[PDB]
Amino acid sequence: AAAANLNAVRETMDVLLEISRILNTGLDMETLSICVRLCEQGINPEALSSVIKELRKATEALKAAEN
Amino acid sequence: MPREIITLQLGQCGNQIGFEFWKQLCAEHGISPEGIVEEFATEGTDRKDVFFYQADDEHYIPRAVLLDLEPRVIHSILNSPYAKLYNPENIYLSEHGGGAGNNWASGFSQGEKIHEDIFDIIDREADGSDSLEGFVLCHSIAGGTGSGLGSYLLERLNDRYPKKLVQTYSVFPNQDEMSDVVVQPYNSLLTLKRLTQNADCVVVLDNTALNRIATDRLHIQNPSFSQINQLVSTIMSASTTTLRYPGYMNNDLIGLIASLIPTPRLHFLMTGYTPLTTDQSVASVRKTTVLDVMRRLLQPKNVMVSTGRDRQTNHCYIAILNIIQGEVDPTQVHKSLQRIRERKLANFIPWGPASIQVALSRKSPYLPSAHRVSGLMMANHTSISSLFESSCQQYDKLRKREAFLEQFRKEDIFKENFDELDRSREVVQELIDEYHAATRPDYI
Amino acid sequence: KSPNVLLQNLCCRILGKSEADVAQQFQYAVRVIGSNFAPTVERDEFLVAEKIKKELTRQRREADAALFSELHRKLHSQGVLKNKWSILYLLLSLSEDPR
Repeated sequence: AAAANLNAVRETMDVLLEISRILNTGLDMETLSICVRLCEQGINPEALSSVIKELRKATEALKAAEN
Repeated sequence: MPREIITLQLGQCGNQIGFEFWKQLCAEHGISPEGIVEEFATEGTDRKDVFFYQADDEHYIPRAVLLDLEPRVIHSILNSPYAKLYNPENIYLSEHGGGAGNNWASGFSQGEKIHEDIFDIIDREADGSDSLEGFVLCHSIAGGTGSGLGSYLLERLNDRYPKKLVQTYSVFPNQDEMSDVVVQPYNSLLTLKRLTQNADCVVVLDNTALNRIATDRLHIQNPSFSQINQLVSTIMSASTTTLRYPGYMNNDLIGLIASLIPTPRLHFLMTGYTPLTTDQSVASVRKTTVLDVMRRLLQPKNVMVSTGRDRQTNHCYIAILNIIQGEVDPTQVHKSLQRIRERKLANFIPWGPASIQVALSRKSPYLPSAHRVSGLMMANHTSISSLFESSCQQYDKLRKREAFLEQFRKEDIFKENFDELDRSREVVQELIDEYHAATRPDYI
Repeated sequence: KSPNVLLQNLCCRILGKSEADVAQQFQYAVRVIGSNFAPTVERDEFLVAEKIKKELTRQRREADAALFSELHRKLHSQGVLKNKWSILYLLLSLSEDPR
């Protein structure tokens, strides 16, 4: 029972990773796993994605200012 | 005293075998399909208490529990004429008609998940039977419920009744025919393991042999699963003819098991019918001698077991029991034993007790016999070691090539690896080696 | 506390400086993050497939939507991820922002 649920969850995680790769979403594995747990527990994916994009753009801007 | 047997039907093939056996028992005991005893069987010599459980309606109801995870076989059993013959309370039908998916691991999971319902029906049948002797599990070795649920039912019957004989009418898969389930090899191995471990004795009913025997001996072109179930029902009625009609020898399942199984573990039995011919094959004024019957039964065209004709495994009968239905002269039986011994009509295992018994018993009066001498052969032969080796090799081929391994590994029995299938193939290989030893002088 | 931890981790990992270093950036992220306590998406699962197909077509892919369609069936085995409407929204937004 629990083993079957764990196998289903691991298959779901692998399928989500495959879907992200096919969509070229460019989301890391740790980031995807944290966002998956956050969305299951209850959080706005749009807000989380906006914050992640803001952090990525801040990193790119910091690299540009370094250059 | 009556000795009721709890007929547990698992899978489609098992449900067909159980329903056909119940119909044959009702016909031989003269119990109508409604269970109201047929008018001709009120004074019948059939030990209806012995074979069938007496319900509140006095219906000659065999203690049969039909437990299947697919609703098709359950509906067909409930739609048979004998629906009122058996007790409805002993039939547990899983509303999830998805079955075990031809996976023995999934079948065992289904049997354990319906263990409360199925074990409830088994215990109800045991309490409803005065001297319930054990359980007979009719299932298919290649199916999921038949193999897996068959293993689960055999284990459950052994655990609830460790002192009760666990007989299995396991439909062995076609080792020479490409099974439609690539995991059917693993399912067959698991059913064989169930027969060896959670079942006290396994009668391998190889569907390939059923088709071959029906086509060649009975001239039945392409025997269907329905045909195999009907043949199983006829063979069961022949074996229970002495059960309904009280004879002088082999009056119980334990006695037959003892006379046919010199090794407690090596109780896997191959099947044969004699004379093997269609009912339209009327033996023209042919007085079937007991020796002639022995020769015809020993003829491979009359054996109902798909034992690989493996020249490596020296097939020999560990024990040979000839169940004769009809008017058979006991002096002719003794002459048959002498003639069969002289002509070597039957080859016996070199490492098992020589058991050639000639017992005269009556058939069920409600069961009409077209042949004055009808013969059912239950022989422990090392050719079953050939069939077991074929099944084990198929199981190894499925496990090693991951054939239908998605279905096999989807169940908890094989969740970590194909451990259930591997242990099943190991048990089948051990049984095959022991059976070949039994035909060899070195088994003891 | 979990959303605050997630935002701080994203700032400290994705960005070279944490969001607490510049409280203006942190204040802006809090202002744009706190809008509603519920996801903003319709109950139509087909819109997720539509966004996957649109991402494939924009990415010069005409057969990649079948991957998401097949993944849906395998991911529905658990059938307990009922709050993933926003998850599909975020995935589509991520796939369309870089594409």
